[PDB]
Parts: sequence; C-alpha cells; structure tokens
Amino acid sequence: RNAVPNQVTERKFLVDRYLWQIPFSSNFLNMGTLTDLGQNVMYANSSHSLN
Amino acid sequence: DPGLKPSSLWTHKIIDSIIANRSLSAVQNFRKQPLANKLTALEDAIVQPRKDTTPETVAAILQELVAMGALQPNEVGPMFSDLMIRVHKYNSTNVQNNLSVLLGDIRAAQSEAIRSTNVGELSNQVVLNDFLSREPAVVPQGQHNYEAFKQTLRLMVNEAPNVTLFKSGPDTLMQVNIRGVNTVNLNSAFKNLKNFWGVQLDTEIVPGSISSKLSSNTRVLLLFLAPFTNDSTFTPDTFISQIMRLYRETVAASI
Repeated sequence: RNAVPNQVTERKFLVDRYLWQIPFSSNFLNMGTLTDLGQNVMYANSSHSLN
Repeated sequence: DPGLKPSSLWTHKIIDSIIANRSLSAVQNFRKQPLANKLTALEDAIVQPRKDTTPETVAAILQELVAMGALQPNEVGPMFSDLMIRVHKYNSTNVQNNLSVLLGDIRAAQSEAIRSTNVGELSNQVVLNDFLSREPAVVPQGQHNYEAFKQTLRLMVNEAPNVTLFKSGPDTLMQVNIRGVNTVNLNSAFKNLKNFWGVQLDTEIVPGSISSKLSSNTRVLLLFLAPFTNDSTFTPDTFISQIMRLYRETVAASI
C-alpha cells in the first residue's frame, strides 16, 4: 500500500558456458557442414580480406 | 581383388562419361551435384591423378599362392610388408618388368581355366548367383512365393535361348531379344516387390492401389517370367499367384 511511484525498470541476461556463434551461410541455419556461402570462394583465385 | 581397389570412382569418371560415350544418366547426376562436388570432377578432366600400381600388383600374387595352397592365409600379413620393403629399396626397370611378367602369368593361368572348362556358357549364372547373394533371403509376409520366385527365375536363366544378364556398377540388368524395352533392372524390381508377396486380394475399397504401385520396371519382369511358370508354383489366392496366371494367359493367347 505504501509503494513508491516512479519505479523505473531495467533488464539484463546471463549466458554462461556459451560462445556467440555466427554461422557463415545464406540463411542462418545448418543445411550442411560445408556451407553454401563457403563453397562460393573458389573462382578466379578468390582472395578476400575482412575486418 | 583382396581388395585393394576402391568402388564408385565417379569423381574421376563422370566427366569422361559425358564427353566420351555421351552418357545421359551421367549428365542428370552431374547437374544435381553441389558446387563443391562439381569442381572436384572438372580438374580430373584436365589432369588425371597417377596411382602407384605396385602394392596392388604385389598383393595380386600373394593371393595366388593362397589360392594354390602354397602358404596359409595368416602369412600374407607379414610376407606382404616384407616384399614391399624390398621393392621400395631395390626399385629398377628390371624389377618393374619382373612384377608384370608374374602378373601376366596370373591372368593367363585363369583364362586357360575359362576356355577349357567352357564356363562362358554359364556366364549367365555367375552374374545371377552373385545377385541373389546379398539379398535378405527372409522376407516378411511371403516366403513361399519368395522362394518359388527365385527358382522360376533360375529356370529362366537356363531355359531361355538368349539372355545376356549383364550388370552395371550398383545393380544387375537383364536383356532379352524383345526389341524396345529389352532391359529390366532386377535390383529395383525387388524393392518394389518387397511388400507384395503375401498380399491377399481382400482389402480393396476400389480395385487398384495394390496393382498400381507395381512400377513399369517390375511389371515387365512379371511379363518375362510368366511363360516359364505353372500352376504348381506360387501359393493360391494371393496377389502374385493371380498376376502370374493373368500374364501367362496374355502371352499364351497372343500367339
């Protein structure tokens, strides 16, 4: 009955024992071990960089 | 072979089966492949990988000495690695000719056993007894039509005038002189006839959906075996025993 007004709420989460995986495929699911975007780096000596 | 030979060499052979000898089935498999499986067959057109045939030639004559009963089968374990360690050391042209002349006497010894005994007359049975080997030999819902179907199939191999009965890589075909659709795949006809042995013609809301699952492959096999059977054959009032007296009387009447 005596609760204070203006109660701002705020959230968080905890993820333990887990690596944030980012798959390298067209849709982000698993159709194969050798992915579909991973196969299209062969053509004309196919050198890529990234940051 | 012992065997030292791999099977299904399609990554080396699919590209000269399209260019040379123009196979339509090799094109349909090649378009289906992913891009990584496709690029590992385009280099083998350009450069072909050279394989050393020395350990396959040395192991060919160790199996002959087992076949002649010269040495026990537990001895080609240690004696093979004792003969390969000698030809790795003393490798020369005089040694590589000694392997080929000994290998040329293996094939010439067994080709004399083919022409003298005339087992080429029984070349149909050898391909056919190899086909009835890896089969389960015990089917569910069947087993009297299934045993009798093999005996009438072995009867057709011996009694029909000209049946070639060759085989491709995975399966076994069968070619008779009726022009057009000569060939019958015996392997995919036994997967269609896997369930249709002990089927009895009782549960049909509509006639059909039992005789319609018979594909055009296995229906021609039931047409070729129809004259060479009897009524003292497949157990009565079943589905396969009434096909074989329907297809028999559409051949014995169409003369």
